[PDB]
Amino acid sequence: KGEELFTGVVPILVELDGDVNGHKFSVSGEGEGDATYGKLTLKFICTTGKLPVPWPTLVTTLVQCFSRYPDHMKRHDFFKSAMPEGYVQERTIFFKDDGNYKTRAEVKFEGDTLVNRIELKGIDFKEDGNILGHKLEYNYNDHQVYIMADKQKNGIKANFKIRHNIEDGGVQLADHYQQNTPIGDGPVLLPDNHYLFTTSTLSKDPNEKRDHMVLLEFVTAAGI
Repeated sequence: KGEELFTGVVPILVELDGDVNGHKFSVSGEGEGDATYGKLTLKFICTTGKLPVPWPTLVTTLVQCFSRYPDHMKRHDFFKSAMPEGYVQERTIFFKDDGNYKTRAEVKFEGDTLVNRIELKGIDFKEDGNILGHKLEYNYNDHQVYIMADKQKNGIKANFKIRHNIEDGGVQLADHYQQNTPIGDGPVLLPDNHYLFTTSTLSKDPNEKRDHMVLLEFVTAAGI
């Protein structure tokens, strides 16, 4: 079982390769997750200079396998059971009245490290819109993720809207669509529908001079 891979604290690596309106960038993240409580702690750095988009627009993109599934559901855990070969995660994120991100990631074990490796392409952005103009507040409004099995692709899908507060007033919608499929060929748990509930806290490291995001996340799964 891939589920056994998550009994203790697990090192996490994130690597993101981005391109938004031709503005190219890289982000690296490091930390650890504990699926027993469903806690993640990570620090992310824009390794290429100034991040050309707001940090909060990347949070969703930057490991639902760390969600705390209570043991009446350890049979509905697609994400952990795909491990260690892992799973592909694909999204299109539509920023209302602005551009969209398309993301492809592979989440898998490498040695003892859970690695989330992402390619992101963003197109059609307004150069002085909320995103490329950096007009979004540095905070987070989490949303549940209603996960639905998809027996046609041996995978899962979900659609949800994320709310980004705009510094000058009002809210910038980020409309998420998501599909995941296993990377291996072994059988995988297709879960019955359920929720993932998330609480994100974004902060800064006072000693960190580079552009960065400290992120602390708590995540649990629930049925009905």
